Amino acid sequence: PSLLKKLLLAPA
Amino acid sequence: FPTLISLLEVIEPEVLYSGYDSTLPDTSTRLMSTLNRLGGRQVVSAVKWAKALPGFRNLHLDDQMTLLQYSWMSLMAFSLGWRSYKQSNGNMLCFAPDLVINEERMQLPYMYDQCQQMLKISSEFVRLQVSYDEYLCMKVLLLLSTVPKDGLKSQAVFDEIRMTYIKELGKAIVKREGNSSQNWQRFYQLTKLLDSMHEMVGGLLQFCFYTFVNKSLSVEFPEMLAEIISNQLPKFKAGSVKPLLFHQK
Ligand SMILES: C[C@]12CCC(=O)C=C1CC[C@@H]1[C@@H]2[C@@H](O)C[C@@]2(C)[C@H]1CC[C@]2(O)C(=O)CO
Repeated sequence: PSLLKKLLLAPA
Repeated sequence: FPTLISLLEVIEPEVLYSGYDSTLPDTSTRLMSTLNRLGGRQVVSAVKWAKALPGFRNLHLDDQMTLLQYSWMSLMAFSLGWRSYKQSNGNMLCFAPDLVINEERMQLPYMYDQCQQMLKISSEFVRLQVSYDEYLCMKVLLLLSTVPKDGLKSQAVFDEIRMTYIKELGKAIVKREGNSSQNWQRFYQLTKLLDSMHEMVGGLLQFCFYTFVNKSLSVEFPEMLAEIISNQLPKFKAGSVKPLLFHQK
């Protein structure tokens, strides 16, 4: 749940 | 028919402003903390760019994370070189439209050497008169130029993407020149530049590592950048990372 992983999986 | 180069142009993010706070003691510590806050936001922009980069999403998620964590400083310094080339012909460090640093202000403690190193990268854009399309293709290749010695989880996909953008660099060169006499010479020069980026950024990364670990320097880092460095730094210092070079070292 790192911030980078979250961003890679996020929609936009 | 749409082309890869036209897509690289359309997905390139707009330049960020710092929001700089000129109303304070221009200390070395505050400037470095300001630069790291800008850097963290630029890395967020670069992650969104990578998600839009044709082919990148085909990589295993773990490889996507590895490549971004390993190459972020190369991407940031290369783009800084480009802005400083276009906005000042390599004379000033153009971090953002509201944060332009001339080398008199680089006299601040711990600032002289790193600013000389950043200026050297910009000076290569000036020397070679790099075109925008050449820059965009080279920047993709930097995202794809530092890998674990033990390999990636989706190696075959990675090999294909990298070869695709090597070809695209060749196409950008052919477009830059309504002729033929210099195409190979130009490809040689630009791949020599790519190879040289590993060493040209190495001092910047080592300095960043030291300010990250040495908390008594009181330099602040934003959250996602701190997470990235905390993962990248042990791998680099342990010698588990290798650059992908075009030419004999
Ligand atoms: C990404 C960054 C900020 C945004 C930008 O346009 C270009 C760069 C590349 C050089 C980076 C810089 C900042 O982050 C501060 C850094 C890391 C510097 C290298 C050494 C540095 O000054 C420090 O290590 C300060 O802690």
